[PDB]
Amino acid sequence: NSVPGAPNRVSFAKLREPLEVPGLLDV
Amino acid sequence: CGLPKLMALELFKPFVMKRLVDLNHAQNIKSAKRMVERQRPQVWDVLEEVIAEHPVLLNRAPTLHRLGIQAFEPMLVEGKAIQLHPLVCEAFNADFDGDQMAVHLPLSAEAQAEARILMLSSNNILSPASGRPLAMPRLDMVTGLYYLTTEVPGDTGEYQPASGDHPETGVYSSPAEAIMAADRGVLSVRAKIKVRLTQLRPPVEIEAELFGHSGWQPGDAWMAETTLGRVMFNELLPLGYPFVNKQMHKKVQAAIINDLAERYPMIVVAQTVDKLKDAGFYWATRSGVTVSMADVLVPPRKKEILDHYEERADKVEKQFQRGALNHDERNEALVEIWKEATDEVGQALREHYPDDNPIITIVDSGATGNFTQTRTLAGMKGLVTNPKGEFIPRPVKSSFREGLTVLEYFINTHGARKGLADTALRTADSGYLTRRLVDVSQDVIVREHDCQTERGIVVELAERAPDGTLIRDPYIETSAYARTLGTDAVDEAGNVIVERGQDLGDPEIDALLAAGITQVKVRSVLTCATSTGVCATCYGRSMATGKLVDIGEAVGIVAAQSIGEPGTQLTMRTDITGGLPR
Amino acid sequence: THKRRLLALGPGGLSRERAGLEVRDVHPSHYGRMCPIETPEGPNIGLIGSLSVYARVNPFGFIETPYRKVVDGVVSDEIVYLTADEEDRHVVAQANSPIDADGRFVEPRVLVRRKAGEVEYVPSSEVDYMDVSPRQMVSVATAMIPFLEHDDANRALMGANMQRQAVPLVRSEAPLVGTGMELRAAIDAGDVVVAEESGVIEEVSADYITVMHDNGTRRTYRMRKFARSNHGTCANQCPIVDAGDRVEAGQVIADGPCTDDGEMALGKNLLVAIMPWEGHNYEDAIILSNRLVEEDVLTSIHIEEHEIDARDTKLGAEEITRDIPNISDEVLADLDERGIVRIGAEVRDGDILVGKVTPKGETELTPEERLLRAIFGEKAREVRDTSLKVPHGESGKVIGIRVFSREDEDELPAGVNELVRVYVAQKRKISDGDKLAGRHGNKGVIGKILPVEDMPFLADGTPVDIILNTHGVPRRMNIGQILETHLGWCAHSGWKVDAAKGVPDWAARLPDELLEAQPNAIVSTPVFDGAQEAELQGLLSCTLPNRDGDVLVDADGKAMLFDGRSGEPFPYPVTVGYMYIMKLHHLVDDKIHARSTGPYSMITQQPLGGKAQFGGQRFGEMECWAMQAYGAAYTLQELLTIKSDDTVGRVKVYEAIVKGENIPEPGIPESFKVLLKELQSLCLNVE
Amino acid sequence: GGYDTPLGITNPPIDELLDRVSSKYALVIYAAKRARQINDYYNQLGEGILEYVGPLVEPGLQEKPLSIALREIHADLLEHTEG
Amino acid sequence: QETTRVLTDAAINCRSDKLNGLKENVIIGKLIPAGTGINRYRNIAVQPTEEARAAA
Amino acid sequence: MLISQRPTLSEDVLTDNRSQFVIEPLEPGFGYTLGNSLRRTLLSSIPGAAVTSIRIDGVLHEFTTVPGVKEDVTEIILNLKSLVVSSEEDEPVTMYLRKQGPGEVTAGDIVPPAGVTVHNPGMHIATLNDKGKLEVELVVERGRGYVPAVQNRASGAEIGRIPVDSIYSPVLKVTYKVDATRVEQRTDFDKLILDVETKNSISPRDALASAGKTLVELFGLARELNVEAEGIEIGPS
Amino acid sequence: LISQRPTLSEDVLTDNRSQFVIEPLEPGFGYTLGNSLRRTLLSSIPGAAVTSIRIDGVLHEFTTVPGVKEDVTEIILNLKSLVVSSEEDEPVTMYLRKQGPGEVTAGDIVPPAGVTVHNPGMHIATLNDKGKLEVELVVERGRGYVPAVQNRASGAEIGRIPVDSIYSPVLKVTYKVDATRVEQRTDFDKLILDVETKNSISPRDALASAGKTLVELFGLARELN
Amino acid sequence: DSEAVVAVDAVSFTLLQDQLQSVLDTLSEREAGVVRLRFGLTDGQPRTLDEIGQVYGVTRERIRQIESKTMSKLRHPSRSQVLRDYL
Amino acid sequence: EVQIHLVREVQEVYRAQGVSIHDKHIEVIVRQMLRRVTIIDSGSTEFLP
Ligand SMILES: [Mg+2]
Ligand SMILES: [Zn+2]
Repeated sequence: NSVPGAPNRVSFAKLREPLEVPGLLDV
Repeated sequence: CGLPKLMALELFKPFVMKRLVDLNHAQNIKSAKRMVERQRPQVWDVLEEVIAEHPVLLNRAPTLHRLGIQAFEPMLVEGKAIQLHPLVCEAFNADFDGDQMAVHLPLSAEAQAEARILMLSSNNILSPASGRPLAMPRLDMVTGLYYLTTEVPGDTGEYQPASGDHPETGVYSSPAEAIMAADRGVLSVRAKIKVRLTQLRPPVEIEAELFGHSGWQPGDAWMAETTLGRVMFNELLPLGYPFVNKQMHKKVQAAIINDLAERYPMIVVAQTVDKLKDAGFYWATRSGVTVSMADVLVPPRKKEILDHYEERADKVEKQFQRGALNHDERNEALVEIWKEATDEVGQALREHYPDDNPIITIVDSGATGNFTQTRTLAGMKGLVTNPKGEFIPRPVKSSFREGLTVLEYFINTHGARKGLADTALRTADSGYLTRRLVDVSQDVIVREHDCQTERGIVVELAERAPDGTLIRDPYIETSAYARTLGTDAVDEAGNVIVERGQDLGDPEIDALLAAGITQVKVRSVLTCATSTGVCATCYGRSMATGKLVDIGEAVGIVAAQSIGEPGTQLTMRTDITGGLPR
Repeated sequence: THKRRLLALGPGGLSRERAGLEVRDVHPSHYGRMCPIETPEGPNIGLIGSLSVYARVNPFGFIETPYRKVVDGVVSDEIVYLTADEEDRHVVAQANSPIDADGRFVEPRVLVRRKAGEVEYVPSSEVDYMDVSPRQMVSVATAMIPFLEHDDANRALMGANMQRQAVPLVRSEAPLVGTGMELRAAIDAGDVVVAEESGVIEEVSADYITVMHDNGTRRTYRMRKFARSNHGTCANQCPIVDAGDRVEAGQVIADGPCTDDGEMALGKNLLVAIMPWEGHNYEDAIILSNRLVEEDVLTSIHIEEHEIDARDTKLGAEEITRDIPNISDEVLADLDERGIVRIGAEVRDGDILVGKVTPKGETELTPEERLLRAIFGEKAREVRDTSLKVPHGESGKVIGIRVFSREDEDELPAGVNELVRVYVAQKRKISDGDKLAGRHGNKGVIGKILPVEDMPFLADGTPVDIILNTHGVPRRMNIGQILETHLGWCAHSGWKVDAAKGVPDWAARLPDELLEAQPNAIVSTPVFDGAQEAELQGLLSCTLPNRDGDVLVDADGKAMLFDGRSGEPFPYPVTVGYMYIMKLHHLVDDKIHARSTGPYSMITQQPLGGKAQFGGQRFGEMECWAMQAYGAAYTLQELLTIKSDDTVGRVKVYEAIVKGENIPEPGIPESFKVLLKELQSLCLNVE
Repeated sequence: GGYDTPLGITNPPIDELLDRVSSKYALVIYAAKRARQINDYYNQLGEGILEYVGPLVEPGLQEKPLSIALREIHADLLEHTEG
Repeated sequence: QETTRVLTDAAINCRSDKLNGLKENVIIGKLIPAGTGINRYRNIAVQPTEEARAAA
Repeated sequence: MLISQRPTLSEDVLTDNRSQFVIEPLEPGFGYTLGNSLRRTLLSSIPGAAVTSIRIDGVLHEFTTVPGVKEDVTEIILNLKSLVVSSEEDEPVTMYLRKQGPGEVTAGDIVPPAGVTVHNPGMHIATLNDKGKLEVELVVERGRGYVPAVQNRASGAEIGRIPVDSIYSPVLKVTYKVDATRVEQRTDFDKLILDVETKNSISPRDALASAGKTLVELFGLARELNVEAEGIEIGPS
Repeated sequence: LISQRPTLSEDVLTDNRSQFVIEPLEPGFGYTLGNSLRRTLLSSIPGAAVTSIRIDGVLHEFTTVPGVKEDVTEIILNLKSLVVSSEEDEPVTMYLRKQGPGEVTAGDIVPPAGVTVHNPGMHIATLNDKGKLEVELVVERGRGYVPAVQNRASGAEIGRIPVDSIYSPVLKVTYKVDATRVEQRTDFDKLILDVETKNSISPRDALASAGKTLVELFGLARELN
Repeated sequence: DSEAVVAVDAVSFTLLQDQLQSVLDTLSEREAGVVRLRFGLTDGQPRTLDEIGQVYGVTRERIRQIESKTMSKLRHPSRSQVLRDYL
Repeated sequence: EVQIHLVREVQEVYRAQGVSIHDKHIEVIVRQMLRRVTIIDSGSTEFLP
């Protein structure tokens, strides 16, 4: 889930990526 | 052409101000301007009174060629978008993804007459370039007419000579009776039936066999084993036009409109093309053309082809790897291998698809696209170019319905961005070439009707064969057609076929190839003798009329626009330049 | 995506006039460090790019990229960021590779990326770096495209561009089928109020959420109600939490402009049909139902600002006041006692917003004007009205009026007394001409808003909402929209794959808790770990009936669409389904324009340009060549003399049109006299 | 005579017009000078009678003078000379 | 093209324009000498065939 | 609720059995709501009569030709199918035509019993040659719409019960379209351009009146549910 | 041949929706007949919706109300979902007042004589302690759809907010025919029409008004003579 | 360019001149002459009452009487209805 | 032979794209190319060689 108020959006993902998406305004 | 009223009220404001003063809706024109700028509801009726029979010039920027400005009689349409006829979209090269078209306005009597006579849309059907029609049906209505005129064997309520306990039960006494049997669920639209037409002109074969001497059709009757749909389609075409009894490919529709524009007056071509658009749309909805993922079928033997060409590839890879052939040789061998694989995959796909598949229907009718887009949809993407231009020897082996992988997408993006930036730069360069050509050839205007010269070039015009046959040259219609004969045409000390100064269209070329002489010395603007511009007999028939050119035409700008207009559609290559910089 | 954007043209960067086409091209050191899909589509292709999802910047300015190092077939979790040279040192494999969750690539011959960009099947030992994920090559705005791996790169480019041009509607429903990159991209965009510390909501409103932190302290998150954005759109923020809920550190607490329960939502989900309907959806045109207009499905709010100042002059100072010379009283009903209109007044085009007059001076009067003033007793009225009028084609309510005064001790520029801004807002419903687009570059204007009756309806009587075109799908090579449509119908009606005779074959690769799903459940196919067309095919066979025992959409994906217009059924079943489409920011009211007579330019006497002024369309050189190629000499003479520059001829044309006379003979244009004076000033005797 | 009935701006048919003149430019200046003469007649109608004559064919309810000019051409009612 | 270089050697040679091209008459606002601007068409007299004037 | 604009109706007589009807103006968009119903009521609802089975001697099983005559069997069939005859007898009456010697057969060579009346006696059907002889026993009945060929419910030994299609409808070809009259002030009002072509049994305006009668009875069905319900009133005329 | 005059029999399925089955028609007629009744039913049934509202604390449409959770345009979108049957063509005005904490339902509207709100279970808005909601609603008759009738053309004041209205008591209409089309040529459609209403009028009333409109229009084609 | 001609004020002023000339032609010869010479319609330089009486042979006071009478006459709505809308 | 060569040479490009331009649209340009002549002998009249 990784975000405490997320709507449950059931995913078709077959993989499992370890690195979560960074803080996109970090640049 | 449509017009938003909130824009036509601001175009025609002085005309509507004079008109609403004259109806005493306002005392002076100051109160008329107040009435317009507060849009009181008299002014819409006055604007409807004012607009009628007063054409407006429509331009889609950029104006690549002569048919980029066309005049239209406006009619008021609600909303805020310029409603545009669906047939002039090819002439403007306008799609509807947000294109904006400027609207100008003629004021003078001379300007309104020029927009009514010269620049009206119905008087501009053919190309200025090669005389093929630009008001020909296209993407949607072509599929409509193709579905409407195709013929399905084993359809519903066909004609079968079912002698034995009953007659054939496929004949129909009238197209009206066939229409009733089609509206009830008995006749399909495309079943082969034997109707009895009394109001259509037969083809030349049956007309000769039945009447020959006088085949006037409003009276008499005949029978015609066609579909219903070809009868319903031939009712659009005019009365003197013979029956067609074909399947309306886009080539056949172009040939029909070409002949019909060559023979019949311009108003008949405009009305018939309008009727063709309406029937084409109405039979494009009912055709059932949809795209589903079940309608995209990957070929079932794709794994066999890709496995065999993988086994073909790895031997080349092994011979390069342990050192038989070098890097350039193995890249050339792999390029050859995967080109063979791509052609094999596309061949398996084309034999696999049934002909009622909507994708192959859209492809094969001539509506849009070619077969390579289908081969990239299902089948194989093939080889992808590098940023340098060389082919990646991997290549993409996946079809878009099966969905690419990450690296295959990253390879494909090279060629896509390359081609897109090439399109941008090519559009700019074609603008430059068109401008420079127009600035050169602006002096050439037709000034004399005839220079009465005697020189002229010779055209090849269907060279011979080893069997002695006069095989037709492929590029006659761009070279020999619509040129006035500078000399005569006699054969074997016989009679003269075509005399000097004939327009040399289709039937004179037919007589020429029948009599069997190839080269004719035709007149040209290269050998014209008038100093201030070319003559008119040397220029020959202007393509955009069908008739001989006038004594005031500006043929230089027409020629330069026709050269530099399709430069946007010029691929670069597959050193010697072979694209637009050639 | 306007931040995190790479630009390539500036001071010391390459200008367009010196732009080489080699720099336009991507090449395989962009993988992970830039996005080959997303770039501007005009003449600035390839110059302006965008950062990837996982990219990072070194302290020297080089662009990192995270990779999982693999030690001898054991894919580790030491996620080592790598720059381009160090990526060229080693070899890099791909994340979509068979892994047993113990390292241990199942296939020995693995796809891999060499240094120069080569793709080889190296044996599975020399591989020393794996990708962190798929979709690492892609940007943020492209990662929100579903079924990306089925589109061509041109149409994915257009989808990624036109996903950045949606306007925020008034309802903003979350998409049915999406990717994973909506929630994270919204909570990182900053336009969602996020609860900093966990606690219980003390009080909601429309203006504030006062949270209560677990240790004593409270905190009020003030909203941002109806703010005007930089391009004139809505910026509402309604709260989504209730008066007694608990929030956690990082919970979405307030949906911003284009959000719904936190995740991104640029458009609405719409029932689509892919048949060519009666020529109105010809050449990318889209027809719509009237249900969108009636139910306010597509309705943006557009907030426009108007402002005028009051500065001093040599004749005194300008005066914002209710009294306007030579004006009536029905236009002075909107105004209050001291100028500006009241909040809430609906204005039209050409109405007074700020009554503001200037001292004019003393001019001599024409004798006709003098004797009319003598007749009607009116004085000279020495002040000249130049008030702020709301210009043409703009209307709607008045949200708020912010007035700044020199007397109120504000920071105005020098010599300006009263600065006053007026925010006019309207509710732009959908209309024909408005640009619409899905998420795959399948754009197009609205052809005709049909009434809801004569629109093709299913056997259920549900009318479809929009009708697309068939011929736009194959020859553009994006059947990503068709796969999204089929998956939209599946996620809309819901499914339950019957695992009673065991789990079926296609569902085995499919994860759990997706074999059954409730109707209108949102799903997410990510970009390259996608939906697998075989599994989608198996899904569409096994959806559940609507309300009765009625399966509208068969296994292929096509329903038996009745016709709304005539009424007979269409003789072939037609692909229908649910689709996500956005309202683009190229609406008609910003784009329409007309001018009969407006302003004129200064040096040369040409009409002006652009919708901000009146202006006329540029009748450029290519239009002139077309008019010459027709042979129309007279119309070209009109267009180049007595509609632009024959300065006596303009008022002669206006007078002759109004009086009903013939259009007079044109004269010499003014721009030619300007050229003549320039050549004379260059010491060239031009007689 | 198989052409359908024209409507609006395409009446009279331009191919029935173009048998009267040589080329379509002559047709344009023909119609334009007749329209200027007709509009002059409408402006010299209220004042005293002068040399400007027309319209010969019956005008419409509220017709443009250019349309009356073109219908007068189609009626074979004017003569002209070129330059 | 080369608006400087074309202009100066025209000014040296005192070369007189003749106003008979096509880009010239577009510039100076005269009618172009092509299509409906040549004197074969621009001097058309239109007279109503007095038998038709006998009808009115 | 009042209609706020009364729709009119005005014909346009092209020929004696072909008239173009317009109805204007209509509420958006009512032109398709009533025009398609009016087309189908024009076709499949007006009771007329036609031929259904033809008994012709000489032809027993060889359905190709008839001895002595010029035209074959199928031409006589598709000529006889286009034979307008009006009938009041609800049961299927039987008719005869007979001719000896060579010469053309008109439609007036038929002789009807009481009640049945042919509307085009001067219509050519066949041509007799070489002192040929014709004897076609017709079966004329009245029906509605357009039935297809009714299969042989009788025995095979009734060999001249070979069937034809029976175009019962007095109208023949009904086409129509809508328009967009005065979209500015009236906000897109529709104009319905009907175009009816009949055989010369009845007039097109009689066809339209009879179809209006059957349609208004068919909708008086739905009106007779809650007669005191607020509909839309046209008003006076 | 066959005359056997068609009939309209009723079949109530639920409260608001009911099936009307018509038989036996001519062949190839049932689709056209059901479509004509559907196109009339879905468009031209007169009803009533709230035309314009008036909230005291606001001056225009794009603001907030102090205390309530939603804002004024969300309350507009919620009130657009209402369903209310007026009886007289004059515009009556209902009222809605609510103070204190509690979600505002549609049942809290007090209607005057004639009108009646047909579902109390609509979430109009929701409130709290400092919230106070008072709003007038003008309910007017009409047919079809109207857009926002402007505040400029009407002579109303600043506080008046105009709403769109959808005067349409019908909700969802379809049909499915039973084409017999037997080989004995005793062929007939059997149209099963299906009306769903939005709990305002009964479907009997919906079909009766559709039949009244079509009988009124088709007699015009019966009155050329 | 605000200094340029508004190009509807020119035709408005010409129409105002025509309407004003019509309304002045409703008057008599002495009245229209006195009005035109009082406001300077003929030359742009409005001569005063003594010069007007000098060209009319009468007193300046008689001219003031005539000017008062004509300004009374012009203030009637019968002349004012087609001139009020020009401001 | 140059204009016969050059017309073939341009039309070799447009036929490769399958685009039809009629040759009289190209022959007008090549007519405008070959207008002038160089000067090798002034004779006695004003032409700088
Ligand atoms: Mg486009
Ligand atoms: Zn010549």
